[PDB]
Amino acid sequence: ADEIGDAAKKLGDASYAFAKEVDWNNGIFLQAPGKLQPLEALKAIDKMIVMGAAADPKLLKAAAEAHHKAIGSVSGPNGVTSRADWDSVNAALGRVIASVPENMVMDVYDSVSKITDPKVPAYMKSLVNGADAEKAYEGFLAFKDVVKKSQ
Amino acid sequence: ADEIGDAAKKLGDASYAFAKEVDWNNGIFLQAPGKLQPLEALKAIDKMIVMGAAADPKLLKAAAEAHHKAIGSVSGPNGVTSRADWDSVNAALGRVIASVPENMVMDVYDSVSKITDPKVPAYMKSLVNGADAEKAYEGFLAFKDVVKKSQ
Ligand SMILES: CCCCCCCCCCCCCCCCCC(=O)OC[C@H](CO[C@@H]1O[C@H](CO[C@H]2O[C@H](CO)[C@H](O)[C@H](O)[C@H]2O)[C@H](O)[C@H](O)[C@H]1O)OC(=O)CCCCCCCCCCCCCCCCC
Ligand SMILES: CCCCCCCCCCCCCCCCCC(=O)OC[C@H](CO[C@@H]1O[C@H](CO[C@H]2O[C@H](CO)[C@H](O)[C@H](O)[C@H]2O)[C@H](O)[C@H](O)[C@H]1O)OC(=O)CCCCCCCCCCCCCCCCC
Ligand code: CL7
Ligand code: CL7
Ligand SMILES: CC(=O)O[C@H]1CC(C)(C)C(=C=C/C(C)=C/C=C/C=C/C=C(C)/C=C2C=C(/C=C/[C@@]34O[C@]3(C)C[C@@H](O)CC4(C)C)C(=O)O/2)[C@](C)(O)C1
Ligand SMILES: CC(=O)O[C@H]1CC(C)(C)C(=C=C/C(C)=C/C=C/C=C/C=C(C)/C=C2C=C(/C=C/[C@@]34O[C@]3(C)C[C@@H](O)CC4(C)C)C(=O)O/2)[C@](C)(O)C1
Ligand SMILES: CC(=O)O[C@H]1CC(C)(C)C(=C=C/C(C)=C/C=C/C=C/C=C(C)/C=C2C=C(/C=C/[C@@]34O[C@]3(C)C[C@@H](O)CC4(C)C)C(=O)O/2)[C@](C)(O)C1
Ligand SMILES: CC(=O)O[C@H]1CC(C)(C)C(=C=C/C(C)=C/C=C/C=C/C=C(C)/C=C2C=C(/C=C/[C@@]34O[C@]3(C)C[C@@H](O)CC4(C)C)C(=O)O/2)[C@](C)(O)C1
Ligand SMILES: CC(=O)O[C@H]1CC(C)(C)C(=C=C/C(C)=C/C=C/C=C/C=C(C)/C=C2C=C(/C=C/[C@@]34O[C@]3(C)C[C@@H](O)CC4(C)C)C(=O)O/2)[C@](C)(O)C1
Ligand SMILES: CC(=O)O[C@H]1CC(C)(C)C(=C=C/C(C)=C/C=C/C=C/C=C(C)/C=C2C=C(/C=C/[C@@]34O[C@]3(C)C[C@@H](O)CC4(C)C)C(=O)O/2)[C@](C)(O)C1
Ligand SMILES: CC(=O)O[C@H]1CC(C)(C)C(=C=C/C(C)=C/C=C/C=C/C=C(C)/C=C2C=C(/C=C/[C@@]34O[C@]3(C)C[C@@H](O)CC4(C)C)C(=O)O/2)[C@](C)(O)C1
Ligand SMILES: CC(=O)O[C@H]1CC(C)(C)C(=C=C/C(C)=C/C=C/C=C/C=C(C)/C=C2C=C(/C=C/[C@@]34O[C@]3(C)C[C@@H](O)CC4(C)C)C(=O)O/2)[C@](C)(O)C1
Ligand SMILES: [Cl-]
Ligand SMILES: [Cl-]
Ligand SMILES: [Cl-]
Ligand SMILES: [Cl-]
Ligand SMILES: [Cl-]
Ligand SMILES: [Cl-]
Ligand code: NA
Ligand code: NA
Ligand code: NA
Ligand code: NA
Repeated sequence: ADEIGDAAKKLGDASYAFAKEVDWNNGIFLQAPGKLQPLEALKAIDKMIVMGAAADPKLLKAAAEAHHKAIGSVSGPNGVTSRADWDSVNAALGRVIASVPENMVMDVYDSVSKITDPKVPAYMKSLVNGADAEKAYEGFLAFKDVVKKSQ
Repeated sequence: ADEIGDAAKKLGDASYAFAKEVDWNNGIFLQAPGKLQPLEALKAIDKMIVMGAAADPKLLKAAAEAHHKAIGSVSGPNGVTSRADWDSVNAALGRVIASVPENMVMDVYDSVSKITDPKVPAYMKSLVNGADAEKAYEGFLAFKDVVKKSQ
């Protein structure tokens, strides 16, 4: 057990209503988030590959295993995993993020932002309960503060 | 040095002409290979996640690093990496494949086949020199025999 695990449980209280509202079977998530821009996108994927190579390999393995278990508990019409497996996934991903230098995490976020159309966040929020999305985001801000303190 | 490395060099002789002919900047590769089928596709990604969790973590790390180096040597109008980095990537991926039970590799191939339209291979081959694609595939068959002997 660890502090990220405890934090993931609070994050799940704040964000699982939102995860139940996303239609994870929507084909939109295959599309580029805006205009396809292969050279910029490759720049972003390069930042994620650098980060994956820096991350703790045991924690990457645990995060993959958490996703395989989460796929097993998908139910209902939106393809949402169980509450427990949602928390499991979030904690495992928090641990990975805490295992790499903060610059490498920020380089991913900045490089993905560069290819994401400014309309995309509002479009996604429009598909769910806006108050539940805001609740989930405030959850995330609290969770990443625990992540940074392990990092 | 190892036998997969030696095998990757022979594979590169057989397949680098083909890699130079693919337009790696074509946006088609973002599309589903046929009809979008999220539940079947999730089944396939589950097989790949199970395989990623089983793979040797040091060899996964080395394979990520090889891709970051390959991104750095992309040149020309098709986005092809250097000959050296092509071989590097292939060897590193061969090592990963050799680190997991053969059933897990076959489960990925069968699960991806299920979502791939039968026209897709011929469409992709039509974009390159067909003789060079055949040369690359015969290269692959030889390479996977060395991979299986390390597995
Ligand atoms: C064939 C190959 C296949 C490979 C495919 C790879 C896929 C690549 C691309 C897909 C990802 C992008 C799509 C969704 C965007 C979701 C993020 C978002 O909606 O974000 C919404 C935010 C909204 O802006 C925020 O809005 C906030 C609003 O807060 C205010 O209001 C709040 C409301 O509750 C709170 O009260 C809060 O306290 C208060 O201050 C603040 O102003 C913040 O400063 C501001 O950042 O936009 C921002 O962050 C702007 C930056 C957007 C970055 C977008 C993505 C996130 C970055 C890394 C993701 C990792 C990699 C993704 C790839 C796959 C992973 C494996
Ligand atoms: C937002 C989330 C983002 C996530 C996205 C994830 C992406 C997922 C899907 C994309 C991948 C599919 C697209 C391309 C298909 C390419 C494979 C192919 O063209 O294959 C062409 C072959 C042609 O058939 C073969 O054709 C051969 C022809 O050989 C003959 O002719 C030859 C000619 O030289 C030789 O002479 C040879 O000796 C002689 O026997 C034989 O008949 C073989 O038995 C027969 O299998 O088709 C076959 O294999 C049929 C099976 C097709 C399987 C397709 C893919 C390969 C499977 C695993 C790939 C790994 C995962 C991909 C995902 C990403 C990876 C990280
Ligand atoms: C272990 C390796 C791994 C696997 C096997 C895997 N992922 Mg992830 N993965 C996703 C889907 C996915 C699917 C369908 C799936 C199927 O198996 C997987 N993944 C699997 C997307 C939802 C998502 C990429 C697209 C994306 O960012 O969509 C927004 C993210 C969502 C809805 C997840 C929940 C996030 C918060 C807890 C709650 C919501 C807050 C807010 C309202 C919206 C986000 C704001 C943002 C600024 C924080 C994703 C991530 C991400 C990561 C990372 C590191 C991973 N992954 C890793 C993996 C993000 O940072 C990254 C991430 O969330 O960045 C914030
Ligand atoms: C280390 C983790 C990793 C990273 C960071 C990564 N890949 Mg891969 N990755 C690809 C692109 C890619 C890009 C653009 C890219 C950007 O950075 C990356 N990847 C990055 C696609 C070309 C490809 C998935 C789509 C796909 O299969 O397209 C066909 C494959 C090609 C052209 C690669 C060359 C293959 C042969 C040596 C030569 C050609 C023979 C024949 C004419 C056609 C294929 C026949 C097939 C039955 C063998 C891919 C693979 C694959 C794997 C695996 C394990 C990986 N990856 C792994 C990664 C396939 O098995 C898998 C694979 O090749 O299966 C055969
Ligand atoms: C081999 C293998 O298994 O790989 C695995 C690799 C990983 C990394 C482990 C993995 C993973 C995670 C991944 C990739 C996550 C990707 C998330 C992508 C989210 C994409 C989104 C939000 C895309 C869009 C596109 C939109 C388009 C919006 C608009 O165009 C629209 C409508 C109309 C315009 O007028 C205006 C517009 C509003 C602009 C939008 O609003 O959003 C996974 C899945 O496990 C597969
Ligand atoms: C060895 C191997 O196999 O590796 C494989 C391993 C994987 C995992 C499969 C793999 C992969 C994928 C990877 C690495 C994905 C990386 C995800 C990074 C996500 C980063 C995020 C979300 C970062 C941020 C930063 C943010 C900052 C927000 C704020 O600053 C803002 C704006 C304004 C401030 O006022 C407040 C603030 C709130 C501070 C935020 O909001 O989010 C890959 C590439 O395949 C390689
Ligand atoms: C088709 C289908 O059905 O798919 C099904 C597939 C599944 C898997 C079964 C499934 C599921 C679950 C999924 C997708 C869950 C996704 C969870 C994503 C979690 C992401 C996390 C936590 C990312 C981060 C990034 C962080 C960054 C933190 C920092 O940068 C920040 C901010 C500020 C810096 O100063 C300090 C910092 C610390 C560096 C962090 O702290 O955390 C579902 C829903 O059922 C759909
Ligand atoms: C070859 C093939 O077939 O592969 C298949 C493989 C899969 C895995 C099966 C597959 C899949 C599924 C995938 C990747 C699912 C990914 C889902 C990502 C969902 C992202 C969402 C919801 C994003 C947001 C962003 C939001 C932002 C909200 C706010 O910022 C806004 C506006 C303003 C403020 O208020 C604050 C805020 C509240 C922060 C929101 O509210 O939501 C797919 C697509 O089928 C293809
Ligand atoms: C977060 C992050 O960084 O994730 C990283 C995760 C990884 C795994 C590390 C990673 C990787 C590798 C990946 C995903 C490889 C994916 C390869 C996909 C290949 C897709 C192909 C061939 C798609 C098509 C679609 C076609 C459509 C064809 C047709 O419709 C057409 C025209 C007309 C119809 O009449 C008939 C038709 C002919 C049917 C086609 O012919 O082919 C990467 C890139 O590093 C990103
Ligand atoms: C911990 C962590 O981060 O994990 C992350 C790690 C990664 C790597 C990023 C990641 C990923 C992606 C993964 C696992 C991808 C897996 C790729 C598997 C590829 C398998 C292939 C091509 C298999 C085959 C089998 C074939 C058989 C062909 C033949 O039998 C045929 C027909 C007929 C016979 O007569 C002759 C024959 C020739 C014998 C073939 O031709 O090809 C993921 C999911 O994100 C998790
Ligand atoms: C947008 C852009 O510019 O992107 C740029 C991105 C890069 C990275 C810089 C770049 C590049 C290079 C790339 C993509 C290289 C891709 C290489 C893929 C190699 C895949 C390999 C080896 C897969 C396998 C699968 C195997 C399976 C073997 C078996 O199952 C088989 C058969 C039969 C079983 O009985 C026994 C077995 C042993 C189990 C194997 O043995 O090997 C490029 C080109 O520049 C494009
Ligand atoms: C959000 C965002 O923007 O992400 C971006 C991220 C990236 C990485 C920048 C990105 C990218 C690039 C990607 C994934 C590139 C993937 C390329 C895959 C290429 C696959 C090819 C060539 C496949 C084949 C199959 C063939 C088959 C030929 C044969 O079987 C045939 C018919 C018959 C026999 O003769 C034998 C044979 C000879 C075997 C062939 O000949 O070729 C992209 C798309 O821009 C999106
Ligand atoms: Cl506890
Ligand atoms: Cl571009
Ligand atoms: Cl470790
Ligand atoms: Cl040697
Ligand atoms: Cl479906
Ligand atoms: Cl090891
Ligand atoms: Na460790
Ligand atoms: Na479960
Ligand atoms: Na090892
Ligand atoms: Na190089």
